[PDB]
Amino acid sequence: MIIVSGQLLRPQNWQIDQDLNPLLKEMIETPVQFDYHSIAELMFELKLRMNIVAAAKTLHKSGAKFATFLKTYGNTTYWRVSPEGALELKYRMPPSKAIRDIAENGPFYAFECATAIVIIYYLALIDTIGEDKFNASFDRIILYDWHYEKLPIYTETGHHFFLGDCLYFKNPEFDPQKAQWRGENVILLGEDKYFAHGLGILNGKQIIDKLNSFRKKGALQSAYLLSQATRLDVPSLFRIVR
Amino acid sequence: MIIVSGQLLRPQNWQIDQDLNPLLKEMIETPVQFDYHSIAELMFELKLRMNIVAAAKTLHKSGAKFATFLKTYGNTTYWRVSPEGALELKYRMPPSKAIRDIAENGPFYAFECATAIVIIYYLALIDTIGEDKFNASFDRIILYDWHYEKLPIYTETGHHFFLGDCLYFKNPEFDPQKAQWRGENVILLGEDKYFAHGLGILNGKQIIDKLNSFRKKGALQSAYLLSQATRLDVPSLFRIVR
Ligand SMILES: [Zn+2]
Repeated sequence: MIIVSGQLLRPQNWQIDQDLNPLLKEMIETPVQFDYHSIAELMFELKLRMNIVAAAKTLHKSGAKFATFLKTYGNTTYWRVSPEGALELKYRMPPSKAIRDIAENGPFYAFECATAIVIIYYLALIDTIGEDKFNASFDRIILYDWHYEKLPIYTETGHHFFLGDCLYFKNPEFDPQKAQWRGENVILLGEDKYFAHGLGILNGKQIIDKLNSFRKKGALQSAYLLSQATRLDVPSLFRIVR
Repeated sequence: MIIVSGQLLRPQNWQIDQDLNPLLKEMIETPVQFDYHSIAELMFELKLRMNIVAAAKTLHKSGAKFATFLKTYGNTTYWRVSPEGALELKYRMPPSKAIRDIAENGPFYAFECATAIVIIYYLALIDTIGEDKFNASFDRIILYDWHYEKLPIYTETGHHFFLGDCLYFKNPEFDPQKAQWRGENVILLGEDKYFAHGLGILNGKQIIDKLNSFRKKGALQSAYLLSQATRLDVPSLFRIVR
């Protein structure tokens, strides 16, 4: 359910990009309320969301590898690794160029799943607003777990998902001796289609089977898709960027 | 105006902390709309907002000082300082205790205004959800500018402000040779009463006059209060407690 200013946007035709139509159909037909001050905001969400999907695929194909925090590394041209495994942007290096380098020189990098989701958000935003505005607004950067610089991010409870969402497969009786499998952060790329850093581009059955192979002795509870989604707040981004 | 699950809340008696009565009345009487899924959720916001105020006051009195990023330092028991000026929680230090140390050992710290706001949000959260939930959720921490570990923070346009809001006095024609005076991030403690890391607890005139003293030659644009507020997203957070 899309609302602009105050008008319910019914199927009212538009000269917009094809790869945006599937998402827009979802957003119009769902009972979920999407409120925007203007059409420009709506279009920003559509492009931003599909750029999240495209960025996930870019990262997937980059050659960037999975590593635990203590085994994290990155291109020293742009990033310093802290003792704890944080990727610190080096003094006065331009954020856009440093973050794009993850996509362009993937083999020089390895990091965790959460850090990968944040990288993806930044790449998508860069694709959406351009290097200059990104660099003006998100001017200091450390990539580490769920750290983000200024991004307005929220998590809501419920069953309705949209392209570009960040979802989570939980593994409740995971093997305590292998905490790396307590669950999996993913980008929703398409229907039953997910990017999961370290696993690849997979469907839900595959992700669930994988987690279930790393449970404790006697575990009966299967891994499952949590009913929640993690999302960028588009109206707030308009304040933060333009 | 407060609405829970679809029902307006007018004066209805309640057995709640007196400290919360003012803010609640203010939130019922305002034309802005606060929506919740439960009474618990509303109570969480009241406590969180009042703990933001208390946390600002605590940082004010702690002895922690203002410093630039390149001059930022912290208690090396818990924090390392990156070359760029990020305070990084050391490997396996308990997050709640390390963050609380900023209040209990203030003279061992100095950091800038955005970092100060984020610290205040963590301190307030610890007081609102408790150490166990905090450490479970916010298990890795780097304090640096507007970096957040998982915090759901948004900025909205408007001119109705409430206790605990984070506001911004902009100095549009700041002296370029004194870039720290581009503006001041503040927490609203009461009517025309603000905490400003580095200035203390000031009224709006005092902040503006101070900013105005650091402008370019002949500037005719006064520093002024922006019509926006930065806020923690309660339903995103409240997920943690229930
Ligand atoms: Zn050390």
